[PDB]
Amino acid sequence: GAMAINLTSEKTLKEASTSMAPNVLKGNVIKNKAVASGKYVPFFGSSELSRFSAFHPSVLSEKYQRNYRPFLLGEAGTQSLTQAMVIHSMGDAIANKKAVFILSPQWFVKKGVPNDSFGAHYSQLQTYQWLANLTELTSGDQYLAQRLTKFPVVQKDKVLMETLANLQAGQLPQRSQRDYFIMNLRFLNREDELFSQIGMVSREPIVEKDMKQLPATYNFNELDQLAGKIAAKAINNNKFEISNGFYRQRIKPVLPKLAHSQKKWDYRFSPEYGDFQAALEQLAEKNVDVLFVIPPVNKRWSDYTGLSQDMLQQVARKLKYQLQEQGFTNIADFSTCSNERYFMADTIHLGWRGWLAVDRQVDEFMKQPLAYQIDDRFYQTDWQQQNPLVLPQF
Ligand SMILES: [Cl-]
Ligand SMILES: [Cl-]
Ligand SMILES: [Cl-]
Ligand code: NA
Repeated sequence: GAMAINLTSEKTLKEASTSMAPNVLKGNVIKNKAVASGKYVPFFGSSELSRFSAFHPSVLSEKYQRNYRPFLLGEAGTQSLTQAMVIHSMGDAIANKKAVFILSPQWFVKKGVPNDSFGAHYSQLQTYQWLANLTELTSGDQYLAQRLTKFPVVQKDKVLMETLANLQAGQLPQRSQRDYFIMNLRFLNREDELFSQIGMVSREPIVEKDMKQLPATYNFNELDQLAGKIAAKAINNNKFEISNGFYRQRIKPVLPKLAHSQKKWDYRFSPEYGDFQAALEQLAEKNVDVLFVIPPVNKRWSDYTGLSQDMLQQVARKLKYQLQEQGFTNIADFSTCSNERYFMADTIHLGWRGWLAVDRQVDEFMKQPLAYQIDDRFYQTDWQQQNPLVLPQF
């Protein structure tokens, strides 16, 4: 590629920070440089990150010229296992820095992350890099190996499967296995440099458009009221306070079938609790200070689908126990805000007033001036299947 294509330029990092480009998520050059600079705070999440408005953290941070910008990492289908490898691949770039982790209760389904969701975001670069540089084996490495062998995208990689088998047996990758990954990494790193920007569509034009809606100076109460007025315009074609486009495209054509459709849904038991532990161990190993966010589900929608808000509180209690028990004490739990109007953009994605509330917690967290106690037993099936009614309220 032409030398003028500078993947680490200031403009490139700025443009990529709001793109949610999966090729950047699967790569190393761009995302690692952004986080290593200290100016970009990685936002680990999924599809909710794209719900932009005047009150999205990417817009508020640009409008008021803060000393940091979010770097959105995730999309639909990127859960904890994918993110654990994203975090690990940053290496020392994220060490001793700050991050934001947006949990989705919907991640914690009975069977965990679907095969196609993990496969669609599987990074051979990051996975091969992890195995090539492995010099000391940890329980987290063995848990990652065990989980990866369960997905078809990995099972078709025989050398990888053979290497993951040794990890589970307590052995480092064999010399011939490490050499193999190193051979391929020469191609994978070159392809990262050449192709990681294909399909990148920055949301900077949306940022600059929404900035024109915000006052010149920041005031939460003013913004909170303004978010209600703007939201009220964009949810007027239905009674569930759902965005017009989202509603007419996904809800309206099948509205009768969705009634009571979620009465039996349950997020209390899931392999995702183990995959989430994998991300927590990676963050703790690099001394990353993290703010965790738990969103609600719109009360007006859950009343129609039958999704249990009591069950969602059981899920929050389980997650906050796993966090607090191990030293993760920065938690913005908005799961009790289900009845807050204009909080969500649609059914499950944070919206106008939700992002404003998250933005305040993020901003306060970034101004805050680590005693982690990782417990490997959170990887075990008995925790994945643990009923949270016995847990305390941390
Ligand atoms: Cl501010
Ligand atoms: Cl819309
Ligand atoms: Cl309920
Ligand atoms: Na989500």
